[PDB]
Amino acid sequence: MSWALEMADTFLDNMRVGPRTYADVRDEINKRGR
Repeated sequence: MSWALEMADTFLDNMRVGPRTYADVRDEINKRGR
């Protein structure tokens, strides 16, 4: 149970103003590779 902590962690991890779309964030893993 806890206070939804396990979720709060993954939240601050991806707390980038929430998601917006997949075509965009996805194309980022193309020109921004390694």
